[PDB]
Amino acid sequence: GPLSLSVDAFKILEDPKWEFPRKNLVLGKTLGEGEFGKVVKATAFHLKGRAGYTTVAVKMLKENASPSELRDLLSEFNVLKQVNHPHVIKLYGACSQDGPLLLIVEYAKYGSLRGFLRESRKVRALTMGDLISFAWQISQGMQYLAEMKLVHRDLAARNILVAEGRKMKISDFGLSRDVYEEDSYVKRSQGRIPVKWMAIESLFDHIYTTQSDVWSFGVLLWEIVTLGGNPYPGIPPERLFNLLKTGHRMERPDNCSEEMYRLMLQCWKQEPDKRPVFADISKDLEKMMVKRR
Amino acid sequence: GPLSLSVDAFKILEDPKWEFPRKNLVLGKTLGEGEFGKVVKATAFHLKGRAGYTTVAVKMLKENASPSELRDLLSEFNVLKQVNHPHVIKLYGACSQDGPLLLIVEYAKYGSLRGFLRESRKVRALTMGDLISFAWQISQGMQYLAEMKLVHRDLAARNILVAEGRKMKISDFGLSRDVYEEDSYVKRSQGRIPVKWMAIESLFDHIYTTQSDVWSFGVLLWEIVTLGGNPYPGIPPERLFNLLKTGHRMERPDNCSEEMYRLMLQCWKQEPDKRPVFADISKDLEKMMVKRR
Ligand SMILES: Nc1ncnc2c1ncn2[C@@H]1O[C@H](CO)[C@@H](O)[C@H]1O
Ligand SMILES: Nc1ncnc2c1ncn2[C@@H]1O[C@H](CO)[C@@H](O)[C@H]1O
Repeated sequence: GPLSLSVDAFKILEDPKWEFPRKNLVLGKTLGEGEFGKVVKATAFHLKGRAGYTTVAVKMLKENASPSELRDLLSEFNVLKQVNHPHVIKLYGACSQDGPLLLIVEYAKYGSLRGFLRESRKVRALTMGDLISFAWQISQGMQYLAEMKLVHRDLAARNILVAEGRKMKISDFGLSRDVYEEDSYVKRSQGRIPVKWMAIESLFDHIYTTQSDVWSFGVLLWEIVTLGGNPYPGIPPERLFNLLKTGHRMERPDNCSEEMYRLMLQCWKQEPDKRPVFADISKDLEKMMVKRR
Repeated sequence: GPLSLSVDAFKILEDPKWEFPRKNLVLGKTLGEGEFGKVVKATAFHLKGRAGYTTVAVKMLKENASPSELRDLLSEFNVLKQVNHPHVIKLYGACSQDGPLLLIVEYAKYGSLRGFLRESRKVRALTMGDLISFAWQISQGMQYLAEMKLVHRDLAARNILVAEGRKMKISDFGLSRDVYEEDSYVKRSQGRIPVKWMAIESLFDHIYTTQSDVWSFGVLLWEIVTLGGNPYPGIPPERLFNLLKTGHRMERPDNCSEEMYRLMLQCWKQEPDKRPVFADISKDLEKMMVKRR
């Protein structure tokens, strides 16, 4: 089927640009379980011309992996090899021969944005300026992907990494799709994306575009302002069908300006063409930044 | 889409036979995460005519549930309401109004078969007679499902429960499908079943029938004889495409008779029509049982 064709090609085709000697990689502790497997911390000897050891993260499958998870790991490789942006996590290499498939990616010293924020306090002291900075960085990375006609489909604070210098890195591309041809991606079966982050047309009609990524960015903006809060708090996920279709949205959270909340609401308009594009969002966030000084 | 139609019907249609008052249910500790959500231990007051409290298990979604997981919870309800067999876990009720969707099911005091076996020793002392008994009980439950034209699709020791009296209960029906019409179920997208338990035609061609459940039962038979061992040990899941197609199978494990291993191999024939049916499997297991006395 499609996956056996992909697996075989991946193993057969050995892009020297990407293949890395397993004997030069040492795996350490588990950093998490992501969308399709586990991520561990690792170190890589003489990676990409760099002398000595480089600390990296490695994405791999678990023993009980399903075909869906394997597909997602290959999808993530296929996308990450094509993109390069200061706010998108970097692919360094892969191991595809003589052992389990491993992706070698940039290590983000602070982990996920949601973890980073939940460990902080609003005044780790983070100001509203810091939060707006985080959001803007993410919007920049998404402008780039959107220009590349890539839809991420799972934008959420758990899928943003926080690197050296508190720099945002969009990550977890296993579910991301190319929409160059048709400007949308449609999935006939049910999504494997949490209900509370999907745009209304994704949830009901299974349609994904850069405008549904904008809806998810609105939910991410709410996670940022609440320092890692849980969206639609106390609302069971299955109630989101009725809640969204009858025009309800999350309320303005505590320490959130009127301007920032209006931006979330515009991201959550029912009609996708009425939502901002990422270029608009970055502009809104820049303006809030300079107004605050 | 299909899921919003299902959700709405489930909430709207209130089969009095199944609906249970939330105020009569008390939830306790988490027993696990299953295929689509979490299972907790609970107690239910005046359940199904029974005086007083009854200990039960409750299946529910997590806050981050995807549409796939919600679909699977509804699928499980739809199937469990139709089946009744001493080796299939029982549905007692559901809560579908004024709060999160909850399925109320029979509590199995010993948990999963895989956990039960890994806590045991071969001589908890379990004899080969006990192990064969477990396998037979499971085969009986699968004969019944197969006669009902239901394919389970995720038969594995983690999805068998061990009740009072060490009685097997097949469980986790979220992925199970009706094949009354066509005698197969085909899934166009990738499966969410661990690669190491799927039949070769399920893995490559996405075809599921009662004969692919027979293949998975062979892997379950291997888990039983190894007291909870991990299938294809040390073999990455993505290598199973090449391994199975070139005709390789698991080796005979340590404390396993020649007859029992031949039964596993017959379950794993490449051609589904050459595998035994569950009625044959039960007969093989009964004969091994009486031969041992
Ligand atoms: N590249 C990475 N660098 C650091 N931690 C990571 C990386 N990718 C994933 N993680 C961690 O693994 C978890 C699962 O995605 C994340 O929440 C984060 O904690
Ligand atoms: N009906 C049940 N009774 C008892 N434990 C259960 C039940 N369903 C699931 N579990 C537990 O939850 C885990 C997840 O399925 C199982 O491994 C088992 O430990």
